[PDB]
Amino acid sequence: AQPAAIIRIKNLRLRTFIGIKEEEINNRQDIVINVTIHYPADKARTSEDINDALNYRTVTKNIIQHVENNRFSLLEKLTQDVLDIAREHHWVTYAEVEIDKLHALRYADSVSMTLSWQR
Amino acid sequence: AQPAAIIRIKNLRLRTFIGIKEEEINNRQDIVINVTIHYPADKARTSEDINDALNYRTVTKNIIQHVENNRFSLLEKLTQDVLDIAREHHWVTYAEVEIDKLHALRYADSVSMTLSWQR
Amino acid sequence: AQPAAIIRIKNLRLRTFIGIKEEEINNRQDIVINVTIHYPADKARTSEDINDALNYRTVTKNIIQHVENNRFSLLEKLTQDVLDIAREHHWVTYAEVEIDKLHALRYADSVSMTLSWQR
Amino acid sequence: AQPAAIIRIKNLRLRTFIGIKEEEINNRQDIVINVTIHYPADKARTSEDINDALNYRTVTKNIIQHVENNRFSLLEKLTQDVLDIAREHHWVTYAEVEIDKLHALRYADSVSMTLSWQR
Amino acid sequence: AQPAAIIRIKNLRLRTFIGIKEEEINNRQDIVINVTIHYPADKARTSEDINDALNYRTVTKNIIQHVENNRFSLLEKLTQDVLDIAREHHWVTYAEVEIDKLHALRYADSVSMTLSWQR
Amino acid sequence: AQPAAIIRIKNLRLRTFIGIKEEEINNRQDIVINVTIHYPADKARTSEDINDALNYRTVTKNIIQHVENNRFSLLEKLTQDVLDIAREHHWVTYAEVEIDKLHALRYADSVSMTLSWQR
Amino acid sequence: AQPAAIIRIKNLRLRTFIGIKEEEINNRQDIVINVTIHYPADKARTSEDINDALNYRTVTKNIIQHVENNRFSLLEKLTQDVLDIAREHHWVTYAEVEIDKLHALRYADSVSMTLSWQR
Amino acid sequence: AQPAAIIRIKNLRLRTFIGIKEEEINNRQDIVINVTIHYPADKARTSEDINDALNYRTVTKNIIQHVENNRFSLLEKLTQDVLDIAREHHWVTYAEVEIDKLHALRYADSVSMTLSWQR
Repeated sequence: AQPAAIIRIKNLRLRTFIGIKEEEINNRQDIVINVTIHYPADKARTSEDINDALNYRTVTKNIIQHVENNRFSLLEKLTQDVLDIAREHHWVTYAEVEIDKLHALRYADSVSMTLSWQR
Repeated sequence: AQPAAIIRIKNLRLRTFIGIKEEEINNRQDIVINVTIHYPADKARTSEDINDALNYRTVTKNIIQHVENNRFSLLEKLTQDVLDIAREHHWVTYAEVEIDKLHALRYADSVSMTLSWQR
Repeated sequence: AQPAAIIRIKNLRLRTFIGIKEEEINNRQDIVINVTIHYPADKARTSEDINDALNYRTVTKNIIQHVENNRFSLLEKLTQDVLDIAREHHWVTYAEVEIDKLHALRYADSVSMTLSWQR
Repeated sequence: AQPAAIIRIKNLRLRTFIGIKEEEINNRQDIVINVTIHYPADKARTSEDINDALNYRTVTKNIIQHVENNRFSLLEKLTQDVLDIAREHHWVTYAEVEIDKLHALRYADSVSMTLSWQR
Repeated sequence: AQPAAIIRIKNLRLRTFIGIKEEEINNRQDIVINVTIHYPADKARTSEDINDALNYRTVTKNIIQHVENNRFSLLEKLTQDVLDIAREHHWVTYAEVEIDKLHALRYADSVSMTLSWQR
Repeated sequence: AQPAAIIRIKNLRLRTFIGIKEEEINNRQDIVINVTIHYPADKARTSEDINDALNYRTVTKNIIQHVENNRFSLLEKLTQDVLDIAREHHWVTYAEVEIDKLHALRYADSVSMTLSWQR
Repeated sequence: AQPAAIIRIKNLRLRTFIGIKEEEINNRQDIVINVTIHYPADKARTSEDINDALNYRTVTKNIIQHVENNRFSLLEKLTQDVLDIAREHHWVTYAEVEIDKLHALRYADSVSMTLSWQR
Repeated sequence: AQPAAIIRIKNLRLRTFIGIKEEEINNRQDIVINVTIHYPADKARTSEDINDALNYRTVTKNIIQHVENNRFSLLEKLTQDVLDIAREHHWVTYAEVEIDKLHALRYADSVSMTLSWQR
């Protein structure tokens, strides 16, 4: 086998302040967050036996909480904060986070920033 | 040449019980399964030539039957169960299974669990 | 640089006979073809400075003509044939062909078969 | 960590002249561009401190300006032109560009050309 | 003003037996139900004060119950059974029900039946 | 009761020759057919039960056969031919037919022609 | 001419509290609002002439402010409040408001409430 | 019968300047035009004998030429202009024009203006 269980939180849609421009700081913007988390496949089947358990519900709760109650200057800062929150649990082997800033550029669907973490 | 034929079963849509919370155990939930199976490309051209053939139809029938006729505690148990069903045939070189649990997280399209197997 | 120009022929939608069952042989089924072709990046810019260039229009023409005017017993035979048609040209470094047999399994969007070739 | 911040400019939809055939040169055709850019993750969190930063807004600006105000003979020339525009900034580690020529083939959604650069 | 509150139950996705042919009676098929119910606008602003109220939840519960736990020979019968269930509440002025039998015709996304009731 | 049962044949996708221009006559084009047919609601609960049943399956079979096995000079002619075929059954009260000529105009999704019949 | 200009505000996506159940009151839900406003077509052109013009921007502003900054007991109250906000201006001849409470019924895409006003 | 042929030009996607604000006048915006035209059904079948015929290709050609080569202050003006170009031909019984101004309001897919003409 390939001992890596992958958890995907697809299209978490939130709104928050990103940017320094008058408008950007005055109105919330639409962003789409996608999180990919890797962790040992054996501990996965163990999810119910032990309570250290990685809870995607908690990861999401935290991300939502942190994003909605803050103002951000750069996409980079935001993407990092969420990455840190995703790889917080000690089972996390690898974690990746992509954030789409919807309609940030005119004539394009979005621009996204993706950051990852190893070990 | 890269001697691996890949079969994908795209968006098998089913309903079953997943969870322990009253609601979860009382109501079936929507899940979407995706199966990726790899096997020797040479034997692929021999699929009406050899009876010990890999039948994606059977694989599907089994999965459906197993999933619709049970109650599961965690996505992990369910995903593994299916992975085992996918990689049951002796030609299976590699097998992957991703299961989306639709609208499990509020404000998110879904959360999915992917597991795989080698050799 | 990474000297490999990738050409993608997206969702070539065709109808043809696939199967041995009475219905399958009596009615054309929908299939979606997706072809990925690689070839040297340098020759790409010089595709118009000679007279034997890779023509995605011809490849497509041949695939259509070959797929619509025939009957196929198995997905694998059909996929291989197309892959052959794809890598026919002497510039092709690599070629991949995925063919979706739409609504082949009930409750599933489709099932596809992928095959590739190197060197 | 995996020191690479990825920036994606998704579906930049533009119209321009591609081809030599009368119709091609008399009427603009629809294209969809997708740009993927990689650069050092550490500098990413330093996008305000270090003022000569990588600006996706500028990259897009140049691409649009360059594409909407020119005529192209081959998809390859155009794709390359954009690729160069993308990897123009000195932080660019890797860059990939895919360009879809919408409805270039009949019976197919589109045909795309993808080109990338390293180091 | 125009004293009619319109409640719409959008895409209620269910599976059941529809048909007489061996296959149709052996495998449940996918159907999508849409329900439109009109009722006095003035009474609408009172469903929190009174308990003789129109509960879209009860309507749904009954439809699901009735459709999943039964077998149907004709779309018309099924559509009528549902129409009666929807207009059962004494507040209902108008009621319309459409039922799509997904992929019932080959080469057509679906075929639907719509029936309505007045007074 | 508003005694009018409505049958909708949704998105019947076919290919056939439309036009007089060389290309139009040399290559089949994609068209999307939508048929709406009205007939008595009372007789509707009767097809298994009562006689000369309106078989949406026979109507479609006839449309497909006639469309695919011919060449048409104008959309209008084609839409009429289908309309006639659709209102051929003696129970038909009303019949409507919209035909999309996919990507007929550049820059637009499609152009359609709608024709209907009464009594 | 048919002297009625129609302004549509399509898919205004907002989140607010709707319901009385513990979960509905503790967590905001996703609703999609659609507004249809009619007014004399002649006055519409005199818009770059007069000052008391109908401003869809202001209407939206008010709808957003009112919806996000409050809690609602029933869909009916929310829809009415919005309807009133929509027909506030003296040019409005007819006003219609549909509100989708996304995934309010399990197994259904949404449930909506539409209300309208005349004169 | 119901002697009214309906021609729909679906989603004509164009870019042009709309508004008075610095940004709006400096950058073209995305608009989607939808045109609906009615004309006598009898004349429709004779749209191949005569040549003073209603040509949807000309209508579209005219629409585009006028839209792309001008600047508009108000949606109302733009929509009227298009409505006029569509009902220009003497066969036109009724004409309708809906214009979506994509992402005009923040938090909404768009805002559209519809205008129609009779006789």
